Amino acid sequence: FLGFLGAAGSTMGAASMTLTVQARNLLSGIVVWGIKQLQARVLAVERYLRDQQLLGIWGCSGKLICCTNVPWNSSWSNRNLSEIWDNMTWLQWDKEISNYTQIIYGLLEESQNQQEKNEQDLLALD
Amino acid sequence: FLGFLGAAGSTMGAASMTLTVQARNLLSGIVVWGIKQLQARVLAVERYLRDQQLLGIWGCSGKLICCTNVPWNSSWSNRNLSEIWDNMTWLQWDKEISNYTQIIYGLLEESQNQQEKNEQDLLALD
Amino acid sequence: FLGFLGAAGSTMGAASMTLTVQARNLLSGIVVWGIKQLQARVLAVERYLRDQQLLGIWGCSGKLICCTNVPWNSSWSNRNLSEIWDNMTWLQWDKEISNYTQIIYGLLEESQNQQEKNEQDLLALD
Amino acid sequence: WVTVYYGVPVWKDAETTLFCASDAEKHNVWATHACVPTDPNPQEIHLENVTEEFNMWKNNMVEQMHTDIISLWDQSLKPCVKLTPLCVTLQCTNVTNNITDDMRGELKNCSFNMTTELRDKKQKVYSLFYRLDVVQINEKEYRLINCNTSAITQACPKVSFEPIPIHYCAPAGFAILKCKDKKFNGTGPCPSVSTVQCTHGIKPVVSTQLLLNGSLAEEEVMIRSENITNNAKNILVQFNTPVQINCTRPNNNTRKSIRIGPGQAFYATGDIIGDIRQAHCNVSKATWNETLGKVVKQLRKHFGNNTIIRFANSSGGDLEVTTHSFNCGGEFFYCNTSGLFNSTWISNSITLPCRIKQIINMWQRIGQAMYAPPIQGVIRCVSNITGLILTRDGGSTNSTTETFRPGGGDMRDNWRSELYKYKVVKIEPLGVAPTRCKR
Amino acid sequence: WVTVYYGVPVWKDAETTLFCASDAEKHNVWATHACVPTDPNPQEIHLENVTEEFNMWKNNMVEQMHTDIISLWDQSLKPCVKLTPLCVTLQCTNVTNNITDDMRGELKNCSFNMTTELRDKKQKVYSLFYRLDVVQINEKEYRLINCNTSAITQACPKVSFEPIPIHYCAPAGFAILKCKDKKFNGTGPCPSVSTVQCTHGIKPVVSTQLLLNGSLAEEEVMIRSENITNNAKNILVQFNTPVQINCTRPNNNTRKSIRIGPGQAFYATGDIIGDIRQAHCNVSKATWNETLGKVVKQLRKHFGNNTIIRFANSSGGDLEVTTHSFNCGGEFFYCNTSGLFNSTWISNSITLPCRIKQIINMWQRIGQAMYAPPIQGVIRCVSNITGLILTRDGGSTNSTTETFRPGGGDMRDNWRSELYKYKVVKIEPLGVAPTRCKR
Amino acid sequence: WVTVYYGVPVWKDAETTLFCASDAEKHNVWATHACVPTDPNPQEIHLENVTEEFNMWKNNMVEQMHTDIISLWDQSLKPCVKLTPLCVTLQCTNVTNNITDDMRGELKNCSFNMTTELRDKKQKVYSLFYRLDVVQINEKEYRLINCNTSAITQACPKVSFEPIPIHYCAPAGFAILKCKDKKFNGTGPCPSVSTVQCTHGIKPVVSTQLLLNGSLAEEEVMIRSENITNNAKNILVQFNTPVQINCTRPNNNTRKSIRIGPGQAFYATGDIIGDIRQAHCNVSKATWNETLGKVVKQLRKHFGNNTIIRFANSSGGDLEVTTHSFNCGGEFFYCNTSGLFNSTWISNSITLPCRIKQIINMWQRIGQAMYAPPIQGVIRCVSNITGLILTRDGGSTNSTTETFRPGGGDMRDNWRSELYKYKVVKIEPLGVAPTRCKR
Amino acid sequence: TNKKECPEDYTYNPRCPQQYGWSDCDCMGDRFGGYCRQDGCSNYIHRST
Amino acid sequence: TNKKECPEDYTYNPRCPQQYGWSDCDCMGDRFGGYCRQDGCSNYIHRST
Amino acid sequence: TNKKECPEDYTYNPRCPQQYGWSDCDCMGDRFGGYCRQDGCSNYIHRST
Ligand SMILES: *[C@@H]1O[C@H](CO)[C@@H](O[C@@H]2O[C@H](CO)[C@@H](O[C@@H]3O[C@H](CO[C@H]4O[C@H](CO)[C@@H](O)[C@H](O)[C@@H]4O)[C@@H](O)[C@H](O)[C@@H]3O)[C@H](O)[C@H]2NC(C)=O)[C@H](O)[C@H]1NC(C)=O
Ligand SMILES: *[C@@H]1O[C@H](CO)[C@@H](O[C@@H]2O[C@H](CO)[C@@H](O[C@@H]3O[C@H](CO[C@H]4O[C@H](CO)[C@@H](O)[C@H](O)[C@@H]4O)[C@@H](O)[C@H](O)[C@@H]3O)[C@H](O)[C@H]2NC(C)=O)[C@H](O)[C@H]1NC(C)=O
Ligand SMILES: *[C@@H]1O[C@H](CO)[C@@H](O[C@@H]2O[C@H](CO)[C@@H](O[C@@H]3O[C@H](CO[C@H]4O[C@H](CO)[C@@H](O)[C@H](O)[C@@H]4O)[C@@H](O)[C@H](O)[C@@H]3O)[C@H](O)[C@H]2NC(C)=O)[C@H](O)[C@H]1NC(C)=O
Ligand SMILES: *[C@@H]1O[C@H](CO)[C@@H](O[C@@H]2O[C@H](CO)[C@@H](O)[C@H](O)[C@H]2NC(C)=O)[C@H](O)[C@H]1NC(C)=O
Ligand SMILES: *[C@@H]1O[C@H](CO)[C@@H](O[C@@H]2O[C@H](CO)[C@@H](O)[C@H](O)[C@H]2NC(C)=O)[C@H](O)[C@H]1NC(C)=O
Repeated sequence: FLGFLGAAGSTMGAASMTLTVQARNLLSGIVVWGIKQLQARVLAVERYLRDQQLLGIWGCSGKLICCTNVPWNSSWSNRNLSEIWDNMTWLQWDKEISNYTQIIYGLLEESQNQQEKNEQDLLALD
Repeated sequence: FLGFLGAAGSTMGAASMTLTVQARNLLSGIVVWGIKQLQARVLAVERYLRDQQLLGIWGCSGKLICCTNVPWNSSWSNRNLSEIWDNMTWLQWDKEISNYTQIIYGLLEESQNQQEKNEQDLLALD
Repeated sequence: FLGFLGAAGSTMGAASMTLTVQARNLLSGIVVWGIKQLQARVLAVERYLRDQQLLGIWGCSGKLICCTNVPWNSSWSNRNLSEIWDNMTWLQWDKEISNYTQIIYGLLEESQNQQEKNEQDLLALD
Repeated sequence: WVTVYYGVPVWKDAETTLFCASDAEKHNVWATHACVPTDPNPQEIHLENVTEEFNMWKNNMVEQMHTDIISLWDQSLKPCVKLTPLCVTLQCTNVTNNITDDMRGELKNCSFNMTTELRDKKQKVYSLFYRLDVVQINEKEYRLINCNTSAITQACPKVSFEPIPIHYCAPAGFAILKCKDKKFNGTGPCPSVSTVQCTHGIKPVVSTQLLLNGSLAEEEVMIRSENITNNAKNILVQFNTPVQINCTRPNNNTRKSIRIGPGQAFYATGDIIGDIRQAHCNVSKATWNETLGKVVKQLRKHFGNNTIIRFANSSGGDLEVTTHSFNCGGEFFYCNTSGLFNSTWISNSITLPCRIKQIINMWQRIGQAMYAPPIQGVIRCVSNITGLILTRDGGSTNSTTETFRPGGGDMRDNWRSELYKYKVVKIEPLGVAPTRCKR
Repeated sequence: WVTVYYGVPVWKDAETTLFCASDAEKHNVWATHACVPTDPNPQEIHLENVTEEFNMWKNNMVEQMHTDIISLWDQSLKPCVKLTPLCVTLQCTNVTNNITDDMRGELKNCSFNMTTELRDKKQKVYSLFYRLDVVQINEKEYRLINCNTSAITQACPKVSFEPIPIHYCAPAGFAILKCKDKKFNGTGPCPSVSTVQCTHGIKPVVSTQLLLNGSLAEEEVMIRSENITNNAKNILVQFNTPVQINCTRPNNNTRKSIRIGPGQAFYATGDIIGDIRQAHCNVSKATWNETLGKVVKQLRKHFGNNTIIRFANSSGGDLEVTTHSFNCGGEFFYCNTSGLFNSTWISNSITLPCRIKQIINMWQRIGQAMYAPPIQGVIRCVSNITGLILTRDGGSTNSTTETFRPGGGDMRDNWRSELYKYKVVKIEPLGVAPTRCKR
Repeated sequence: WVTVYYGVPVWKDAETTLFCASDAEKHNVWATHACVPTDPNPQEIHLENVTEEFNMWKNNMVEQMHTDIISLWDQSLKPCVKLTPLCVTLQCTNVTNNITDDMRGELKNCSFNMTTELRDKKQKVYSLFYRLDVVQINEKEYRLINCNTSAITQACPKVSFEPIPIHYCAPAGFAILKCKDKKFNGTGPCPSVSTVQCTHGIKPVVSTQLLLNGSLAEEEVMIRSENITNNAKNILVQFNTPVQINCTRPNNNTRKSIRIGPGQAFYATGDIIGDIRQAHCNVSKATWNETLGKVVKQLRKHFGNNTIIRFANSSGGDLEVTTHSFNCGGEFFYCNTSGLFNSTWISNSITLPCRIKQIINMWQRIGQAMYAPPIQGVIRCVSNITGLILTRDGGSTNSTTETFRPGGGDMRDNWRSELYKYKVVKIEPLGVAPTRCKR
Repeated sequence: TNKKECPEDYTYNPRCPQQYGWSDCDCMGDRFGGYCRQDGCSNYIHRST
Repeated sequence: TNKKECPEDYTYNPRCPQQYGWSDCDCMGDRFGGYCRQDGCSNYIHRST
Repeated sequence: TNKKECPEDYTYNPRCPQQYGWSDCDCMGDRFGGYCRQDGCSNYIHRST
């Protein structure tokens, strides 16, 4: 309907939250002269898989949107949720928070690790 | 035991529902002269991954059988469940319902998108 | 922190259970002269995917640790849990139980197949 | 309600690239260093309560077989020495004295002005040739017959063309289905389905007229064609019994090398020890007698139940298709099969003379003539005919008598004669079905 | 709280390898057997409420275009016959009698001592040549002019250089963005964003001075350069109107082959039927008149609003860049464009003579000279100029008058003239945002 | 109960293909345009409380090293000019006048009848050669010595053989383990485990007898062999100290090119400026003195604690292994090391003359002789011996004295001398363990 | 109007009539793989232009 | 100290002054792709050593 | 019965005794990489047929 990047101009609250993110942006993600052709296929595969492994380690596989139990750090960006979601888009958003990406990835991993650990303790004592 | 396509003649209710589908049909799915050899490996990878991404978008990853909340449309095929499952097989079945495949895939995607959306609203209000 | 195999000497109870297994051992798993370069990429992809498919068939995708309902067979190795987990490591452990790997994989598959079957019966009767 | 299922044992017709495999060295041109090991064990699974539709005339496995063979053939000459320096005027006479009449005029004794590794002096050399590779220049003076068409390369005497069987194997997601049926004749459904990872091994034997070293029919001679009334199509006849042929190259040859250049040498026929005899094949006569009768009965069943059938030898034309062609020991043989096709079957030992050539344009390509070096000693070959390539004369409505002739030319048909047992399909494991269950 | 989102329509600038595609044979050198089919339908999606920044001078699509073209060009000669045996002393005189003055001294009639497939005797042959490919040896005796620099290979007369358009396509995870803007001049943001799977097709036409067979500007002539004050940079001028040129090779040629060796033959110019005429191009005069004026108005807007502009012909130097170069029918033309650049625009039919060559060192490489075989008959070519490559004279501060000359040399600029519409980006679908939701 | 775990830091011995990397141009034959960048930072992780078993004699990293080097060597000549036209009879005499006795008979001054780009006339040229590449034809008349064995190709004077270090890197799922142990001698467990993504860089230096430009032992000279009592195996001796050698090619050469053909030229030795001197190497005498003593003490520890050890020079045979061989500046040197192995150690400056060759059959293959073009000026080389390749005489039970000689021949051992520090393993992250937990 | 087209299962092969002196042999049966045979000979599809 | 370096957008091309007899033409504009032109000529960057 | 086999770590190399005139040198040590040396010489494994 909107097309692969069609939702880009609709601000985050509509740009991805309409599941346009799944319908095309994600669906298309993995959709001797000719050496280049194998290289392209392989690299596309690798990128797809890296995204999935990250979702996997964070406990977010099988989801378009995945909430965690990690609080947002306003130190990375302090804005109201209504402006963040309704007037700003994803490209603009990344421009503002790109520098905190690695911090959050580390936090996400540790949280998931602790969550699983706690479940493991609960089973042991069940 | 039965072999990769061994269950094909057992009608759907036994042909796949015995988990023969997992045991072999799925397990085997991803199991300068030699250029062909890379091409074959790459293509096998791509097919495997396309299936997984579709299951992913439908909320059916990690399942052999996945029920959704989409009603069956009898307009695509009107038969009793007992004949569908016990006397007819999967190949015969596809011959009858192949033309509705795309309709259902679209419906599955939209339903999953709405289901996730509803969960997101529930968390926001929790 | 500890590095890719950094936790290897910490005995199983710390070697993997600290989620060192995820942080690096797993994270790194998928991280005409130059033919070798494609071969290497492809093979790495295949190994990664085989592991994921096995976790998938066992109902353990999206987990670092996955408990099942299959009892341990002491016939494969009879030790107390405290020694198994606190003084022995994973390499030593595999040396002791490698011969039972295939037995357990078959058991895991059948159990998952039955578990899903039971859920399918419950939905039918719901 | 809709339920999604994965791992469904369902498939569609498909075309993909298959793997070659052998033997679950640098010798042997047919990919023995290139193919992978075969699976050590058969993985055949019979499928009950299923049927499948096959069409050997629409198969693609044969295109790969064709492609692979031509490619391997070409690769085998890539590192080999070119014979460009050899096409010179030949000063040439007949081989004589020891010829036992039959071979008169067949062998030539020619002199050459050849290069040496030092690029200045030439050497005077001579060698022997079959007349079929030599032509008169001025209507004495002779030339290599293929000189004025295209480049000639010497095969490296490291390898041969031994037809080591190759198994074809499916990539993951693919499977090969086979009929275990006996009545199936190449098209339509067969009530027999069995799935394998790989085909059995097929020997890449290249021949005309008589299909050699292949599989046999189990119960009846099977006759297959794309269109039974189309005289522009060939006929594949699969025997249910072997017919043995004992062939020979009855000349004790001596080979010599001539240095041509810095790392190059030409392998020349030196001479013949003892006398000179014509090459030939000995076909069991009694077997041919019965075999033909069986073929005729089956032909009659398709057409001509109340008519009679005659066999005749080949038409005039290119040697490559007017005679029987085979390779053995690496040598190239041309045999006169007219002695096999000189009869009428109305219901109610055979010696075939042969010829030998050294310049072979296999697959009819330009710049790819191959020179077959001499083989020393004497060659014996034993094999069975497993089938025939036949054509039927048109130009007549007089149904009283049908006329058949041996054929061959397009190699695809020889491969088809083995490959027909198999079909390639692709598995499509993901799909849906109605249920009474909802998430 | 942190929420993780996947499938976000966000991207970064990126460099990757693109796929070539055409036509949603073994003919045509420009990958027609190698590229994949194009998508049968445009997939263009306009994106609302977005802007994007482009810089055609920093693009990498052009490097691939360059790389691909050079590679394809080289591949086309790999299987072709080398002309090494041809560089011999030529015994040579002038072509005469039928020359209509203009061509005097242009054609040579030379004799050779050539090889034959038999490596002993030689044949006495002769053929015709353009003087531009022939040089005197001793200051009669002539040689192929490129003999003393590098190897020459004959193009196989199976293929030509017809500029069949190629579409470039993104791999999954990539997309190509395009401006639909009219004011955009190659750099900076444009308020127009549209995403495609593939670019439109671009014809790989190789030329100097005049850009042929390309796209046109829609509203205004667009003039683009990397640096408007840098006289070391070229200028790309994109016309909003075509200028038609009718070119001819007015000589009814006869071609003959000379057998050289075992599978090799040289294609020689035999002779000319009828008289001999100079090659030329007919440019619409009226169109050029108006076209130039439009170009000047736009140049004035960038600089020189109150100054005047003159055009002058090229500087002394290598023919390849001092004249207009093009290929048509497979033939290589060199045309004198001075008749197009001999004026001053102060505000307030044209016949171009041409020359022909047979030895082309395309891309200036050693051991890659290509011999263009003769084409029989008479050649007509019709095409439109879609733009110009201009340079501006430096060495002066007298702003009263600016001087421009036709340029060309680095082919990258011709490709840039079409590719500038596009940018390649990589999609990065995984990211986070603050929410009020927690697991 | 069974619990499934993923990401377990466990591994098995494995064989895979490693990546080559360098320098986290078209110059340098050893893959500098082909290998990827190294990681900019060491990723070494020490593993505590673990041990591992190594066996340098069963390693596969060395096979890849071998394979890669031979392949790169061959690739470097693929685009280069063949010297086929050069093997002609040489009319040849001795170089004289300026020879300082030692070089008498070593240099030849030969005349040739060479081709020109015009394929008709020849040029009379002459050049200088080392006698080792020239042989008398008729027992004056000379030929290139390798002419009668195989083809010779000129190395392109664009590249050299400078041994730029290459790092080997694991693919994902693999890791390389290293010992940091000091007592480990190539086999068995070492109580030291450290894991890396990549090995350190190894310089692909090719030599015999003396191992040059390698790593040093830290505490003791280490002596390693597969079997200490097997006299059919070599011995690798790793010094804990360098021994410097100053080598020279003391001849101020002038090189000239001779045009051979259309894009081909031969690089010929022109002449020598000043007088003519023999090539040689200056070995520190004092260092050798002490170094040998250390080697002997360690040999004694393995065997011979109460016996004495003598060193002797090499056996008769092929120059390639009877002398010390190295390359420097691209030049090929053969040095007489007998001055280093002429002593007995009973406990209780050195000048080596050298020879030079231009035709090198590296790796002993047919059709791969390489011609090393002259290098102008004078060459100086400075490097350290890091180890030895020794063999031990058999044929005696008289334990009183053992005899050792310098060896070398199979290049695998030189690579092993560096690679031994590493092992390749494959990670198997998925497995199970007993728990008290159930789903 | 029409063209001198060969019937299905035959292609055009000028070599055969020239090499052999065969009448009414413009086209050659595809069944012989490009090789020339008298019984593989055919003329063009019999239709006027 | 300095070197005889060409100005940006020009490279060194000894062929041009030799082939053509052009004065003050050591460097050639990159804009011409390696081909020689009088207006593409330049001397070296004007600085002493 | 037996064959003229070389001992382990030696292979057969007819070049060496011919090129050098070496007695009792049929086999050559593998340790020398195919190159010929007097101390690398060996005869065949000493067993009768
Ligand atoms: C149908 O199947 C038959 C069953 O295998 C095939 O028969 C085999 O055919 C080969 C000849 O093509 C027979 O002869 C073999 O020849 C090799 C000789 O090569 C080696 O020695 C020479 C000596 O100079 C050397 O130059 C070569 O490089 C090799 O080193 C012998 O080594 C073998 O022992 C054997 O003699 C086989 O005997 C024969 N098999 C049987 C069971 O008779 C038959 O050819 C197939 N049909 C066709 C058309 O190929
Ligand atoms: C700009 O676009 C124009 C539009 O297409 C291009 O014009 C086309 O240019 C070609 C010539 O380059 C014209 O002529 C064609 O020539 C082929 C001849 O080749 C075949 O026959 C010869 C005979 O011996 C044989 O040797 C060859 O192998 C081929 O078998 C003809 O078959 C065509 O019918 C045609 O005559 C086109 O006519 C012309 N198109 C138009 C619409 O006029 C123009 O060339 C482009 N600009 C540039 C610089 O290429
Ligand atoms: C052990 O490690 C040593 C440390 O690097 C190695 O020493 C280096 O060896 C090279 C010679 O092989 C020395 O000389 C260099 O030579 C190049 C010359 O090439 C360029 O110029 C010529 C002129 O005609 C041209 O033809 C070429 O294409 C190149 O353009 C010089 O440019 C360098 O400045 C240098 O002179 C190094 O000096 C030397 N290094 C040191 C620190 O002395 C040693 O060779 C290694 N051992 C072995 C056996 O290789
Ligand atoms: C195939 O059969 C035809 C006819 O049976 C043979 O034709 C003979 O060819 C020779 C060649 O010189 C002629 O002398 C004969 O007169 C021909 N026969 C007739 C009846 O005309 C043909 O040679 C046969 N081919 C083979 C291999 O036997
Ligand atoms: C290696 O040692 C042997 C013996 O020490 C040397 O043999 C000498 O070879 C020359 C060659 O003409 C003979 O004249 C001598 O008589 C030989 N010596 C003996 C004792 O027979 C051999 O040359 C040495 N190799 C080197 C490089 O020194």
